Amino acid sequence: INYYKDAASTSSAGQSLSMDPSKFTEPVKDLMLKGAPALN
Amino acid sequence: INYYKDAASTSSAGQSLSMDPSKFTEPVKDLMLKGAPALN
Amino acid sequence: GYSDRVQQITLGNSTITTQEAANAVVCYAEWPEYLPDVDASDVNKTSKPDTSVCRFYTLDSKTWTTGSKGWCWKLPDALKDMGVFGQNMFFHSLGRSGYTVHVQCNATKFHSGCLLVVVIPEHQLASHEGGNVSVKYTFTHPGERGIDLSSANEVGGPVKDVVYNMNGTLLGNLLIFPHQFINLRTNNTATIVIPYINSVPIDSMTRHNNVSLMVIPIAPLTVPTGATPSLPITVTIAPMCTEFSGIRSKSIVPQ
Amino acid sequence: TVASISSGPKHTQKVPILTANETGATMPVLPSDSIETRTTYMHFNGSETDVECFLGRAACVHVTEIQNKDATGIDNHREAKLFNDWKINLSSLVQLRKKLELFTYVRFDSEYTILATASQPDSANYSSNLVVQAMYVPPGAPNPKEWDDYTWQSASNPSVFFKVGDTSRFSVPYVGLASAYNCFYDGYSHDDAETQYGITVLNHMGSMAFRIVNEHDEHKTLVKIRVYHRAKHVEAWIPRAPRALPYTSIGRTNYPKNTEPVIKKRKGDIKSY
Amino acid sequence: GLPTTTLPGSGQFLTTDDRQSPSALPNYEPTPRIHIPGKVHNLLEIIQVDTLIPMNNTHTKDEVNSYLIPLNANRQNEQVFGTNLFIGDGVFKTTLLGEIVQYYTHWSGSLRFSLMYTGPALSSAKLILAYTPPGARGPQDRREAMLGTHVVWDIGLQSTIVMTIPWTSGVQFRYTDPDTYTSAGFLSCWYQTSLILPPETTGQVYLLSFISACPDFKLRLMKDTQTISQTVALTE
Amino acid sequence: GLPTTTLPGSGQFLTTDDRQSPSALPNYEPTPRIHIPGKVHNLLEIIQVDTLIPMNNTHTKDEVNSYLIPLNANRQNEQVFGTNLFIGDGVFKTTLLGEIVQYYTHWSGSLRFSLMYTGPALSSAKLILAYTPPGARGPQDRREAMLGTHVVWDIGLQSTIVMTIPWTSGVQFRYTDPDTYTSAGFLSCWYQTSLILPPETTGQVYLLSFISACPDFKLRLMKDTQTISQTVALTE
Amino acid sequence: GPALSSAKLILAYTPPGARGPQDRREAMLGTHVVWDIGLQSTIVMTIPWTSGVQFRYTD
Ligand SMILES: Cc1cc(CCCOc2c(Cl)cc(C3=NCCO3)cc2Cl)on1
Repeated sequence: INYYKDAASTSSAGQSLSMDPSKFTEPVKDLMLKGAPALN
Repeated sequence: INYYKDAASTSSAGQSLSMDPSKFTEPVKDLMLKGAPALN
Repeated sequence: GYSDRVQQITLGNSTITTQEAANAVVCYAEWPEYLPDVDASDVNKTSKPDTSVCRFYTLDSKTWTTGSKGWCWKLPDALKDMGVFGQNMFFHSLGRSGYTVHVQCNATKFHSGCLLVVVIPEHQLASHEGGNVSVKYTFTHPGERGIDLSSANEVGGPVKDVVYNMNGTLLGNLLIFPHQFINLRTNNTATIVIPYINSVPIDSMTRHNNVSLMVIPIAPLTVPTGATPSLPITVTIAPMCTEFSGIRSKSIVPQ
Repeated sequence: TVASISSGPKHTQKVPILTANETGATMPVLPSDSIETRTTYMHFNGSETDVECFLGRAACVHVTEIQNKDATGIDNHREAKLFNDWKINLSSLVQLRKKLELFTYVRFDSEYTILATASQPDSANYSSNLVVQAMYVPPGAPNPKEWDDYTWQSASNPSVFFKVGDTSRFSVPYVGLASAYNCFYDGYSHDDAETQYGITVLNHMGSMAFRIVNEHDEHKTLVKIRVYHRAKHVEAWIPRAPRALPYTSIGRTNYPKNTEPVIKKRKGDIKSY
Repeated sequence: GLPTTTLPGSGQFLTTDDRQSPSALPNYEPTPRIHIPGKVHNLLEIIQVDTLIPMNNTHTKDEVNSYLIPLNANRQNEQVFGTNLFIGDGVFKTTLLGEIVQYYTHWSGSLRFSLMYTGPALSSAKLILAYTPPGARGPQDRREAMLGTHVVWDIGLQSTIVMTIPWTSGVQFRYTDPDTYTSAGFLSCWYQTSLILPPETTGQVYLLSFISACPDFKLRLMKDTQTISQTVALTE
Repeated sequence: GLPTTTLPGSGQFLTTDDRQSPSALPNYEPTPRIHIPGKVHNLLEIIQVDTLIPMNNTHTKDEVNSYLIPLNANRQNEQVFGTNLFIGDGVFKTTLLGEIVQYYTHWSGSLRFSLMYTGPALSSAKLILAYTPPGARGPQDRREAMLGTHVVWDIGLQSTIVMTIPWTSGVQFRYTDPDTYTSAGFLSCWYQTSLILPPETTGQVYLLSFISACPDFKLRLMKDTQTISQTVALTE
Repeated sequence: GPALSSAKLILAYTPPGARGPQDRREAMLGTHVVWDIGLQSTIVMTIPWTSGVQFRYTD
């Protein structure tokens, strides 16, 4: 129950439960498959 | 939920969301169209 | 017979071929794109010179020697004088751009050495004076020359200490930024595609640089016996999806 | 969810453990690519590492102090701490600072808690009960010159009145100019040759001003204000390397000269355990 | 008895909170409303009405004359007036727009700047108005001025010209109190050809100038105005 | 009036509680969000990116050189480096992994340790990396080392080798600050055959080493880092 | 050159209207190809037809 009118006044947000490290761990242009050779 | 009986005791009103500047910006008797000459 | 290894990038009226690549990085897995209306604020129609600004400019070459500490360029600064890209830059109030960066360094199968090529969004430098000394404008706008981390402290300039990234963080952790290594034994180029990254939809190109490109020797250069002890490093960079807006009189900037 | 699958002997032409780090990727290698594993489940979600959780607890961001005393003959209230201010900023204290600077841009609503306690360091008959008044002077607003000015009227300025010893709490929407707060800014206000450098030029959101409503009693009373800040509704972009050297200034990245080696030297060889 | 816990902030008085209260006058009946022309709902409604700018600020005590921008016959190439666009300060500051902007911390949007000509009907003139977006200096000559937002105004039967300063900005809000990073540009005006008076006529002619906000406009984060203060409470 | 009772804890301020509060700025409209590449949601997303380990810690002031593990041509049977696995201390401590682990009290999971070789292309080498699970001493010779988790690495075209320290543990969580009961083992590396340089070449070659966490990893019970402190508040 | 050597050259075409370039900076602003000497021994640069008039004289 929100007792207040504005959105800033609500409690903390709830877990992204998004999670996708590939923008950080695999930003390569041509896709690399694990097990296939790195450099062909 | 109002806890009180009288109307003065309720919280602030809620946004007019009315908004019509023409009584102030265009109080002319004969309607002016933008693009048409001001004085004919 | 496609290898990760050979590549061709054609952009505008200029083409680059590498026969010894190590894939390419696209920052944060996003490719440069123009500014959508839903994200727009300034009401001005923007100018998109296209092929006259989105081509490859090769900056002047550096020389890696056994004593090198590393070099640093800022964008869009490094290009402030390249062809029509630069003119547009000084002439509009606002502009926006992504880039393809291609760093080149070839040697032979007897050399060793490994450079880190990294792009740091919003690289705010530190004053070597400490306290709250600022880093004057000119010092953070070296132009095509870039900053040479093995040059001496100057007054009003930034600190040039490598194991601290010019800001109080350790060299070792620069790997959290989009980056690629050039290991003479593997690699001969590094290519990074940079999407436009800012907290505003379009900004000024002269009062704010939005990425520093940094090339840092990490495993020292080691040449074969009686080889000349140095290799040149060349940086070629191409603006991509550039847009300029708010045209007028032509900025005058310090120094 | 499985944390590890079962995997047995391998004799392949398909080697997942050989890679080329020069590419910039961190290939997702697992225990089961190089030893024989058994199934195990995760039993865990990663709840407490969510950025909302990481930045979402109150941190002390500021300690100031004001006193209640006879202002008779004081030529400069501000200077007598008849009332103080704090040109708002979250770079003051470094505990919460390091956490925030793990990211480049950050966007969130703030919840402030303000604790005020009183001290009576010299002989008093009693402890008086004072009421504090915290008013946020938005930039371009009449700055309190005195302690009972016309400014304190704050007829358009959000202000809160609470008792010393007690706490005040509220929340503020994200009042950033841009789409997010710039944790770092490699630019200037304008193309000048002497203009400052950093964010200290970007983060100019006025200041908060405190004062004691009560007049003065016979003794003097020191009131010390602690402001706590909790981020709610957090959004963070572009991770960066953590801060290694100590901080010297609000808003610049500068570290102190002749600082000490931050990497612990081995007591022994590279070979040492 | 239901168990409760009180949180931090209990008992505080926040001048901006909005809650219910007991009525001191239970059951009282207010006077009926009758109709009155002119109801205002938003301050955004009124900042779109234009008001005069004391552009000619050069006097030494407030006078009707600082509303008049003078024009000289037969000058060529030269500059009529110049001003920066810090709407919360300087010429703008006493105008209704300036005066309201000052109740808020941030503004964004387009401005409408118009000039009404008052010279004899048998005279003629062509002026250029130029808006210079942030980043360059106030133009120093028309050549410089004409390369940015501009309108050649031809003085005719239609007495006023409405120039718009379109919102040109990186950051989507600017501060109303003058700030650098956040600065908006300059506005200048020059002779395009020149003012020409008919025979039997002489002297200076004046332009009146107005400012109002486009429907585009946004103002946010209310605060107190530097435009009013006091030293003791008033009495009757 | 509804009857209530207040419980123990009323009026306390717990920095970790999460409740509603009145907004000081009623009705204010925040700036629109625009798109920015790079959004982070979990610290678990970032500790999977590998970063360099200053393994060569033997210097006396921080230098680029403590990231370089040297290799000697023609040595046989010998040991390249050794370290315990207290990820919250020692070599690991300044790495991004080490640096984040320090914000939490407990960790569990697999680690990924990789080595990238930088020697001339015409050289060759075979190294063995060994993980020794808790309970035995740091191995003293390869024979001892090779009886635990190990990988023979053959230096080739493929420049890096990724060793995983699989989670070997009785207790399902270990403390990030070094603790005995909770200790994780040792990591050592030895020549399997030996480094061989081509003609016309000489000296030391170096390995770079990285550390990142497997997707396996769990961190819990947040706390304050020993990695940052201060003596007076900073100012502008 | 020997197979164990390496080199990177830039070839530049300068369309009519400017002088023969005097340094690479000047050269690199017109049609150009960075050539990386590798296994593939030849590089084919095209001088695309850049012209106002649709024919040029051979003399
Ligand atoms: C980063 C960052 C975040 C902030 C906060 C902005 C200022 O927020 C406040 C507002 Cl809008 C109001 C009040 C306030 N109103 C009544 C009492 O306090 C206090 C603060 Cl800190 O500044 N830098």
